[PDB]
Amino acid sequence: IDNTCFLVGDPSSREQMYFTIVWHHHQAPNYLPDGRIHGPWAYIYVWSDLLKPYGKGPYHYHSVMLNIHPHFKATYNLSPSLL
Amino acid sequence: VAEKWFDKNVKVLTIALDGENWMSFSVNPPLTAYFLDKMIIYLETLSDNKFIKLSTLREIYNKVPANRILTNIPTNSWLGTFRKWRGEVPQHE
Amino acid sequence: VAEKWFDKNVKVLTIALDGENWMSFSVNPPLTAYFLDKMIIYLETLSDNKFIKLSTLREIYNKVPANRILTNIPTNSWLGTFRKWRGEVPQHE
Repeated sequence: IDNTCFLVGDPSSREQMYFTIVWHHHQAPNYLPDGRIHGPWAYIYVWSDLLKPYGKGPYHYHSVMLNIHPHFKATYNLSPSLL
Repeated sequence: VAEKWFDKNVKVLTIALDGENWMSFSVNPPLTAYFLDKMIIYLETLSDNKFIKLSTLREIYNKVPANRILTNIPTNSWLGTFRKWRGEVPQHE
Repeated sequence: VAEKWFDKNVKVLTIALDGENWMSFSVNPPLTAYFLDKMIIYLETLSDNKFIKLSTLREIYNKVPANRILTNIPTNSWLGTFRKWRGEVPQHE
């Protein structure tokens, strides 16, 4: 038991506030000058069993939620080094 | 998020954070995925009641022109210092 | 130690170090006590043949007066820096 309060209001009282969220997806450029990868976080956060049994990785999970909910809008920062 | 609606000065509400570190550095990361689904379900009920207008930053940029003019913003990070990258390790200098 | 005796400029030979840390932070501390015993045995042999005079610092202070005069010695430690107690930890300042 806990005080789970809720709210009541009139939607027409005011102009509804514009609401947005920024997700910052980034991994550093983790390749050596030769080309081999020393920091595998752009990859293990796409195909690990980290969010199991709900998803594979945070980067892929955020992409699947964009298909699950086609009305949820959000601003994204896919870092050029990650892309 | 809804308690901000009562305040009438709140015109544009913005949240910015790392999109992937919070789901991987928690104690039990899988539960954080369930959190996201339940959350997005909840915030979708605030837009069908017309409490909030869920949108992207580019849309807000066009819909709400910036009127007030700031003249100077001092140099700072979102941690309040630059000593995280120069000073918090003995061999930074 | 005996190699310094060939040089004619070596009038007083001084060794200064921490007494117990060299012998309690070694890989095998018990053998460091063997080292001390053997070293003291050897040093006595250099003193009976009248190569050196193993003595204390009072005796050298009274027998050998200081003839040269130094005017300045810049502030410094035996580690060459004061950053060990001010700077090598981020939380020192």
